[PDB]
Amino acid sequence: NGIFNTRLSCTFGYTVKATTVRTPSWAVDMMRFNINDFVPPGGGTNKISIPFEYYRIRKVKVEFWPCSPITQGDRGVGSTAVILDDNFVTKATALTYDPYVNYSSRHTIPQPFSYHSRYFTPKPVLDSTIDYFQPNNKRNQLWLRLQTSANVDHVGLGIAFENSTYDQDYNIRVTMYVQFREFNLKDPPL
Amino acid sequence: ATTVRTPSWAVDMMRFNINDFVPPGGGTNKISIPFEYYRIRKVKVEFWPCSPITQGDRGVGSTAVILDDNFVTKATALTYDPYVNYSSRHTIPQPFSYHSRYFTPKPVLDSTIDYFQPNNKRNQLWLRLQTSANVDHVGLGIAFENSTYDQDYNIRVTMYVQFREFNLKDPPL
Amino acid sequence: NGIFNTRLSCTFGYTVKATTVRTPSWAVDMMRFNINDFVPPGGGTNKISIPFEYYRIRKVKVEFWPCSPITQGDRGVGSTAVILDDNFVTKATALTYDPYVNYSSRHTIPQPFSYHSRYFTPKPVLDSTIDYFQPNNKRNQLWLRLQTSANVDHVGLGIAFENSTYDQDYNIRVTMYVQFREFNLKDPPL
Amino acid sequence: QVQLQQSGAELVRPGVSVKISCKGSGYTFTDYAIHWVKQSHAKSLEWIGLISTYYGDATYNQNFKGEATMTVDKSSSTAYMELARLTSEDSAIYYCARGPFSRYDYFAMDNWGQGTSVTVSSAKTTPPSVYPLAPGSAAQTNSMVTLGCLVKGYFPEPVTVTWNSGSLSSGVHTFPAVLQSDLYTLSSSVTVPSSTWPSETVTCNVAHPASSTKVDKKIV
Amino acid sequence: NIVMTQSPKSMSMSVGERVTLSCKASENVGTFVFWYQQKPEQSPQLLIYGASNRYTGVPDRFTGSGSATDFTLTINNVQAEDFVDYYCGQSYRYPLTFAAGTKLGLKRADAAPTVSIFPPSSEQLTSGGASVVCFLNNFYPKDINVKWKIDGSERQNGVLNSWTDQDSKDSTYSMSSTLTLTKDEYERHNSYTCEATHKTSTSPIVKSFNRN
Repeated sequence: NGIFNTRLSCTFGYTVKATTVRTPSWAVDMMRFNINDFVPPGGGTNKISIPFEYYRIRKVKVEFWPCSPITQGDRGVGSTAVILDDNFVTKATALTYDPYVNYSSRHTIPQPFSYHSRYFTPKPVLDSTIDYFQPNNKRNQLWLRLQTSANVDHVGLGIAFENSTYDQDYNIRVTMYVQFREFNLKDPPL
Repeated sequence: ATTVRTPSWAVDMMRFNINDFVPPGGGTNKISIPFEYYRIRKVKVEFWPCSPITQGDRGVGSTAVILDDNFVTKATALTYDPYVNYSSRHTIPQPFSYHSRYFTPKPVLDSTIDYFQPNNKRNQLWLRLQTSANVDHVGLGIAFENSTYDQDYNIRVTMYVQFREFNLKDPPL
Repeated sequence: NGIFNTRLSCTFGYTVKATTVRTPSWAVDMMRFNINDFVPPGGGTNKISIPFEYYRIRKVKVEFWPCSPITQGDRGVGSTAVILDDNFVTKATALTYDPYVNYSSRHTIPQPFSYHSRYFTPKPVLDSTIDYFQPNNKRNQLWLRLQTSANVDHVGLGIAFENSTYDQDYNIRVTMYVQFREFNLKDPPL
Repeated sequence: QVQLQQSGAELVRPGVSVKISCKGSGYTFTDYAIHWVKQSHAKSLEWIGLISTYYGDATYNQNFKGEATMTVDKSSSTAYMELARLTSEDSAIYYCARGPFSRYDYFAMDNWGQGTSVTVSSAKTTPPSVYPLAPGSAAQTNSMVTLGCLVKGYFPEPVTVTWNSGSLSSGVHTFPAVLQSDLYTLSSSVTVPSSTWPSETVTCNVAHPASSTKVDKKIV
Repeated sequence: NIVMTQSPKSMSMSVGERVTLSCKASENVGTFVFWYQQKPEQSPQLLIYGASNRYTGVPDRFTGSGSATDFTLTINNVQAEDFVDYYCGQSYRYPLTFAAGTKLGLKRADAAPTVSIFPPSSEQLTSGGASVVCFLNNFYPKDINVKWKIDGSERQNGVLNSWTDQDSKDSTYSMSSTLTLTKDEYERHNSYTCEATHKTSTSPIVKSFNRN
């Protein structure tokens, strides 16, 4: 019974910029997800620090910690709509509109200091030409070989940012519940 | 306050001695509290910021419990957060966010072995109340994402401590 | 819930010698057990290949695969009595008698080709002056810090070998059910 | 309060080995990383090796790897550097460097210690031979004149060259010692108005503490 | 290893002048880039840390900038105390490296050297050795070329040169050159010449003497 669950994480900061355009404008960005970011390489015979052959990421929880004070004026609001097919809205600095407003997966994020999170399930990128993927199924969730460095990106999220005359800074944590299989330890002697 | 524009982390650690918590008694009773024995049931560690809510450049940290005296090395600006993938990590936001951890201590019996109990009230062993040679309790490793402002924290540590063998001395007159 | 069980193993060969003494004589040996044998050292930040802080060995199963043919004559028999206090019978080549015959823990092993195993619980060596240890208790089984190289020997078994005019060779496997605690992974970036 | 004190200057013979020490004060070494740096004379800084006093883990520069060994004694809060099979190449100043004490200090200026000089020589203490330098009787400079003193074949450094026991400390130029044949040679020149000399007498005073010798030379 | 190159190696500037020195790495590094200041017989001191942070006790006139491969240290208004050697260092990846360093000296008006040739000493001769000393004092720039001519012939062997640091007061340079010969070989030749060419003059300055 070599099945194993754990919860895995990373965090990084991001800056939304101060702007000069008086009409409301939007900053589009995107979010791809590779586990090679999340892993340290192991040493010796075990190339990867985590002894497993297999993995499948059950959930992805993406957190949003602002550096933005509550005292900050020029307050805004954004949208948070999940992308799962690598077909992205083009990353733009000041879009005239919000392309994320009429997706089914849009959640609303206020700006600048408002806390946000999305608690969801990832999808990797199997073939870029086809972009084919499962329904929501834990039971027939397929397995992925734990590799050295050639691990697949998971297309997770497209994001929007209504632009402001101040900088908006966000400590963006990404947390993953990842399921595992086939513990594969190597023990050379001495 | 820091100058590095990339996110960097301040590692610190927390050891716990009861000699801090005790005043020495006088006369025949060397310790102000008349007991021979003690065992600390719980440790509650509190975090009161001096940091205003109006403070910008806001951050977030991690709080992962250490119970074996094997610490992450205390560092000023670590490139990453080593506390992110522990099982005991709780998240602390910065600068002004209130935090607390309500947990159980472990002392340091032998530094070479670093051996300790499971979670058991019933077979919680006893410790002799001593004068000054009391053991450190390895309690917590902490992380601090660095900022361009100073972050100040009135850090309370609260312990539920169980006792045994009241040992009072009363010299005459 | 950082608790984890697994079953750990090692194997090595051993030679009982051909002898010339016509009276029955006995070869005494002993068996100490260190987990540093069982572990490979990890690399990078994780010094040990297995990410845990804690361990406690639930069981020890010690196996005995002879190289000895069934066709071999001059057949013998030995004893297998468990030692758990590091006080050993002195390792001897040809003892006039069998010191292992009247222990409570003696199991009988026939010689040369007979298969043997002992399915039991270890005891480490806490203090050599006192040699103090638990009763049979899973529930209050204490924990041990997973260390780099200073890991404790576990006093497990004293063994006897009735001597023969032929060599007796045994692929001796030792298998341990070991319980674990406090997964302690380090992932440096990039 | 933070300070790193290093062992005293060392003079040793070639083929020998020596062990340098760096004792930290005001902070615990366990908390950070200790480094030893070498700087040759008139050369650049070279990082030798680092150690984690906590683990004992050590990193070395490949070139130094056989030659130097870094160790540390947390109890004594001291870090050591051992050099073996000494050669003249080894002569240089050695600095030990560390940091603050965690808790987010990654600063506290620096503590490359004072440094320890290491001189590798087979030479024995030798008093300097002082030779007076007087002008050939040529107008070197229109009015004024320059005198000099040659301090040759001495060891070890340093030596003190004063003129008129100190009365003359103007227009003096003492050149850095240079090694020739395993001994040091140095020269000091002194400039004085043509008016004073040969009128007043001028003497140069050299002192070699290692030899405990002081010489006085008058210039004719 | 990551190679750190600093440029220029040596630089001169008048006081009040702004100065900028650079340090480039063969590969990119983070806020593990620091600058050290070192004065003549003193230990290196951490001037700027993390590429742009001041370090305690450092004057405001100093600033540092950069990221990636390129970094620089700048002095808005140079003062005398500023004259030193500056080293950039990279704590990013071992082995930790240091740049060659940039020596910053005080610029001043050019000045010719005042040469002086000295014949051997009688006392020195008694020992059987003879050394002719030539002093070239108080000149700028440091660049100078000295040659020895014995009877019009160039003599390279036995010459030892030594230079002092820029004078604290006048900010000039001084040099001493010694030619050492034996009593015999010295006695054999008549004229000894100390020749030096300096930017200050097209015509090489010469100082010579004949035996007695």
